[PDB]
Amino acid sequence: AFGRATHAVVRALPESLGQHALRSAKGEEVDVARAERQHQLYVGVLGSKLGLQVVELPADESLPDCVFVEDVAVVCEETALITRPGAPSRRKEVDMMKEALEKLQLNIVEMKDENATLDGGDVLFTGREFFVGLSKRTNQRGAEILADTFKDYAVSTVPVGLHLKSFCSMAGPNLIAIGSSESAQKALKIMQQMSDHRYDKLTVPDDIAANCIYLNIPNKGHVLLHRTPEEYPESAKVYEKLKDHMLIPVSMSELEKVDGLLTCCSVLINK
Ligand SMILES: */O=C(\[N])[N][C][C][C][C]([N])C([O])=O
Repeated sequence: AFGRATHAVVRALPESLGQHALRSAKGEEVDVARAERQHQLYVGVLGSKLGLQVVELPADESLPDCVFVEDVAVVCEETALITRPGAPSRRKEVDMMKEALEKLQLNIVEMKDENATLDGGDVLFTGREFFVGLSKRTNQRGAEILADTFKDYAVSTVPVGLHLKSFCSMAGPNLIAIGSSESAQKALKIMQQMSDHRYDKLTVPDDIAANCIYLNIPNKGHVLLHRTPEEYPESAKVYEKLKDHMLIPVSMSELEKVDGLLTCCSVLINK
């Protein structure tokens, strides 16, 4: 039953995020207080509103990017792959996630291979298979350690934004939310070519807005957190057509300046 979760692991953002977090382009100053309000609302949604049991990890001032828990672990059924992030300075974020995932009683596999890198952001799990983006953060070797870790599922690579999921994510069972850029469309074509199964697409005009969180929640049904009309009015109009989904608009305008999107800030676990 695709999209079932019971627990979410999140991590508070440090003050140092505003000045020190990595970012692909020069942009507006981060309002850290607003980032913090935004992250608290996102956590309220997962935990309070949807009834996930949320594990809130503490902020660490020396890891400015520690809010982006998605990059440090990939979880599938009862197994957590603790990644080796492509940004060397992010590698230490791994320790606290490992301990949290142990306490959730997952089987833990650690990427230790000094020649392997992988960000969880480069990883798209469709319910049937994995697509893994080969980017500046995720290499071949990292993708192979992922394949060797989740033996029950097919894994395929796609050349890559920062990550594969900078422009796609699952919006439902068999439904790939996808951006409209040359990049997003070239990647999707490769993904579609490499798999026998036929996925449906939800094409949005804003690549960044194709990053959403889908959940299947008992007594709720299909649930989708997506970017707001205020941030991306033309993409929100697309999500609005999902009449069988509970649609929840979530802002991430602040974290967006350091390249974070909706999926970057939780690890969703079914237990
Ligand atoms: O979107 C995901 N999964 N991660 C965003 C990480 C952004 C961060 N500033 C970095 O690693 O550069």
